[PDB]
Amino acid sequence: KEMRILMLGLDAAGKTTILYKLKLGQSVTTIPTVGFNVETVTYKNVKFNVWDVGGLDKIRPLWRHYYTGTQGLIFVVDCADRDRIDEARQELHRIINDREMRDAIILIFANKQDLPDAMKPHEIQEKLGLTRIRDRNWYVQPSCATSGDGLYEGLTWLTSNY
Amino acid sequence: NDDKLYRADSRPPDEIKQSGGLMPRGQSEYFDRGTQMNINLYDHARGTQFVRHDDGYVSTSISLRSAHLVGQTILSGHSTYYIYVIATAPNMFNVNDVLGAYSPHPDDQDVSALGGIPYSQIYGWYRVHFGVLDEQLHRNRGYRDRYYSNLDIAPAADGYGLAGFPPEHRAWREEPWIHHAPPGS
Ligand SMILES: Nc1nc2c(ncn2[C@@H]2O[C@H](COP(=O)(O)OP(=O)(O)OP(=O)(O)O)[C@@H](O)[C@H]2O)c(=O)[nH]1
Ligand SMILES: [Mg+2]
Ligand code: NA
Repeated sequence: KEMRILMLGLDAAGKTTILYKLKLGQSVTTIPTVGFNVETVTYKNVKFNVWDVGGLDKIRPLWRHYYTGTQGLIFVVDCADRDRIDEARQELHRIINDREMRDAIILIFANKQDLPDAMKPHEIQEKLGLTRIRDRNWYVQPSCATSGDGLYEGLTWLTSNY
Repeated sequence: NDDKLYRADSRPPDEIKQSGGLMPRGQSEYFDRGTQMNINLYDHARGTQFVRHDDGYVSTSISLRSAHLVGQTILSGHSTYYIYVIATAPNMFNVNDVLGAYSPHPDDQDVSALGGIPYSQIYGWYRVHFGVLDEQLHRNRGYRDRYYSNLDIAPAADGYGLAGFPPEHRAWREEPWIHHAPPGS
């Protein structure tokens, strides 16, 4: 059972930190991804082929070229960053409304919960404007990519829907 | 489609495996000095005689003869170097199609990978010893075709925003770059 995961989100969201937390079991020092990172992570008898593409505004047009055959979307969000939460909403809805991301289940990592001023999942859900999305299988999972909190909870939901 | 790109490089496969793939010059610069990588395709194509130390691209060739040419020109003096056979992925751009007329060195026919090339994308490697290339291809057991067989290089259209001409270059005044031109250009 191989599930193709596409992990997207704005820069500094913690995507690569999550990828290699799952892959290596440890949070590593990262570099702003301008290209892509791809790793296969196994969990509960499900080979997660996870794609991590960079979230800098300039290379976001490249996201679209990774849509084909994507069975799951992981949108990572920085919850301490309220300046770009609106920017995160627009991009999320730009991804999921694409022709080739129609059938994708959507896991949202409300990342960076360890930070004190971070927004809670019930605020992130609203601020990401997916409160009235009943059409799509989504779920917002609070997480801390550096500690690993919430990651395998999110994958458990992903597994149950695949 | 599943065509391939070729890159001449003086780093042996064991070093490339430990690196995680063919990474850009700016990556090791970032972790050492904190210098943010330069994703301006124009700066990448220009260079400065060698590659820039903050460069965030990895150059490739379209053919084996061209990659060999890079090896016998740019890697001249090196006793041993490798020509890495690479699969196409959407972080790669055709330089001459992105920079158009203003491509600094069109004879390179360079296809540059933004952010470097993972190890799973490297099909294999030839070995060039003393200019001689008489050894057959060594297959990479780490290569993952399933990843890239259905992925092509990025269209020039997507690359225009990453051209990175100087703010006052005449290319930002013209098609098609004007559509991605930074304020004032
Ligand atoms: N406090 C805190 N920091 C985090 C968390 N997750 C990631 N970070 C940090 O935030 C920074 C950005 O992490 P990245 O994984 O590089 O973010 P990214 O989404 O890959 O960024 P791009 O490659 O540009 O798209 C890093 O310094 C991480 O250590 C978290 O859960 N809590
Ligand atoms: Mg990253
Ligand atoms: Na390909």
